[PDB]
Amino acid sequence: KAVVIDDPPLRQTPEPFDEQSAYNPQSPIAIDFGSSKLRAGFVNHATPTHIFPNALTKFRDRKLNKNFTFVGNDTLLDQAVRSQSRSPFDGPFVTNWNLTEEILDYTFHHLGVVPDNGIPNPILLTERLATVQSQRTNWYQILFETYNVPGVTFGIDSLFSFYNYNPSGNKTGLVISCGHEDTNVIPVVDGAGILTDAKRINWGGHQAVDYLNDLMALKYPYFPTKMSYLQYETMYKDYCYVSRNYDEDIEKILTLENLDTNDVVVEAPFTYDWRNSILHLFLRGPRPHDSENIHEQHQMHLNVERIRVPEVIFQPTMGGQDQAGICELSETILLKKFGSQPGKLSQTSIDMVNNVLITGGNAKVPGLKERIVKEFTGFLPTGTNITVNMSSDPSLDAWKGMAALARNEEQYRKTVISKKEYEEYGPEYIKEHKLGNTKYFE
Amino acid sequence: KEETELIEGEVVEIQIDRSITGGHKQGKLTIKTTDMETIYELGNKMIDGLTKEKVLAGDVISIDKASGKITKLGRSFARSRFVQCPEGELQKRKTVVHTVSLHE
Amino acid sequence: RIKETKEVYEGEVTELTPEDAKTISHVIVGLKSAKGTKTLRLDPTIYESIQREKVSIGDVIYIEANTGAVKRVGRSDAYATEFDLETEEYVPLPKGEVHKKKE
Amino acid sequence: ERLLFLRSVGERNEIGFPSRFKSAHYKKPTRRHKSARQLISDENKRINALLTKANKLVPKATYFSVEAPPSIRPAKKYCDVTGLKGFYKSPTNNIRYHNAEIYQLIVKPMAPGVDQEYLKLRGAN
Repeated sequence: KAVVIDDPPLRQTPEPFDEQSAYNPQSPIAIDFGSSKLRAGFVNHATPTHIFPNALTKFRDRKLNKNFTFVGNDTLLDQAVRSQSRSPFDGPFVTNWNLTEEILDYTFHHLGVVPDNGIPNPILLTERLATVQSQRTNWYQILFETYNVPGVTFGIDSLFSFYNYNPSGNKTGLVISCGHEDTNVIPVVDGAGILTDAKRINWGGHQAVDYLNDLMALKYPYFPTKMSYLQYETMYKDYCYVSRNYDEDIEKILTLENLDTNDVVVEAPFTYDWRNSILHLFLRGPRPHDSENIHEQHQMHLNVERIRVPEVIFQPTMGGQDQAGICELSETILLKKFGSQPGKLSQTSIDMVNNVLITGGNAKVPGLKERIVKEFTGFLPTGTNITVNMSSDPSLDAWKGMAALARNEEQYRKTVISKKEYEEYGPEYIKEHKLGNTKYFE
Repeated sequence: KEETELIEGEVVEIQIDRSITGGHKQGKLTIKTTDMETIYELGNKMIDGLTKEKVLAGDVISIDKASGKITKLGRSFARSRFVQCPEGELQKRKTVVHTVSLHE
Repeated sequence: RIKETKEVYEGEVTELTPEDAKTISHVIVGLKSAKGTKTLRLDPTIYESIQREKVSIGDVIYIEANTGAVKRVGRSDAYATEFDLETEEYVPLPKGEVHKKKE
Repeated sequence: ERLLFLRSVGERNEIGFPSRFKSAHYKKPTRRHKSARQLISDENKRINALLTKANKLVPKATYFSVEAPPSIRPAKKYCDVTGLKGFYKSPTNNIRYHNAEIYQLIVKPMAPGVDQEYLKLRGAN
């Protein structure tokens, strides 16, 4: 049969707000400022309380003549208000800040906070790796001026995931982060991220969904129905997996014995022989094609792209980026840096190999861990013990890193920026700790 | 029974490029059949194998990649021996059946 | 009846760095297979036999430890797209270990 | 009954201009557009200005150094239509293709302007 795909169903119930009686002005607030989703909550719980997409709408009511505002899960109430959702993020940075300020007001209201003269709670926050300082300057200008915050900490979400899975703060491992807009490989030595050797690949989930959109508009140019971003998102989430060997899987995926099991057909919503044709098997699969059928004219065949869309993070040159993959950067880090001659591993290299951690929201693709393990046995000396760990939900480990850092009171004060340091040092001053950024200069 | 992958078509045009010192040789070869046409980027040993046993335009040749032996089949029917242009795919996996006596 | 042991290294060459003591004292060869990599010190006679087969970086080779014979299988598949047309055959990586022991 | 339901979520989440959360002193500045492409350019202008100032102590960490370097191993060639292994490249429009059937069905009768958006996926335009 042919399955059908629609937009995801809307939320029947809106997001509730926390009780105001349980508020205290001493507990910090941990906010993960992610491009795809926003996670926030109080530190005393292990799991975050509020998770919603990072979007806002200025809904206008004709009979009221007012500009109503729907944020996050409030946008999951109408199809028109879901289609009009605008994210504050443009790429890997933040462009406009009024949307961010109104979103911050919304999540301050919904957390059950009764503040006066600004927010009385310290703020945990995320910052991207090697961020242009205009973004952190505007973050200071929001927080320390408008929100009257006592203390704000900056860090990287992958290092916070490493702290969550290694609470001692003195471990050594390799962090691979698969985010929405970038892919990062950061080595950690003695609990501190060596940011002079971290690497970034300009690819994420958004670029993979856009790759699927361009491929699918290319394969069938005469398709009548236009489908949205969410439909490409759900067939990316549903029928994409990482091949164990790409150079072997390509040469047999058009064989007739392979499309009997490894072919999925979906349907757009609306209301001499072909056995030797490679193009017919690529377009309409292993079945005969009825060109006069209305239902068969609304069908989408996924045979090659299931292993081709998630593969771009290993070969970035397919996506148009002249960068190396995760395997090549990991090989360079573990075999040519940190005092490791190629063919003779150092102790730091062995300790980094033994604690490889995968995190991020794009790590849910099946077959990623086994493929990474196979490559890691590929370029390492024989008998080297390789351990690769991945949580059940790697999209939430950064907030648990916030909770684990703010619970641990000893090294918490090494990262807090108070108001006094902000006024005395100005806005261009970086707290050089383990979980945060570093100075641009020596 | 053994199988060997072969390339056989008609040569359209050949470029040989030399540097200022001539240390590095770059080349491009355009070869076609009755069903397709393609352009190949040549390495150094392909360039030395085509300069030796001189191949011009309109020449029908057979190229073995794994052994480096190239044979001229003839000349194409182009007035502007004479062999017709090959057909089908340029890169054919062909099976040859060998018979060898025990004395050999 | 003689009882002998066959010892074979095979795989893709990753490092071939000779050094002089001109006379070379030793060469160090790094071999790579699908189950890991392994580096070896070599005597200069096997370096001469390596130079006999015109072995460069990326060639899958065959070294017998006791006899010292060197056989060049061919270039690896990872370097098969350096040119669109070349006179070099391409073989895949060995799926087993580099070290093999047999009585 | 449906159009009246969003009004309830509207009056539940309304915040007035005297906002209860931000501080008493506002001094809200004017905001430019500040597009995403512009930020990297003004960043490299800034570190280039600082490098020319310091040259006439030496920095090592910049935004070029974090970005992943290009690969050393040769890349894999793939068909631009099917995504299979690309053996041949057409000499007219430089589009890789798998076999003869794909060539005669797609590459030869193609309209112009579609070859650039073919090569856009791997960025070869």
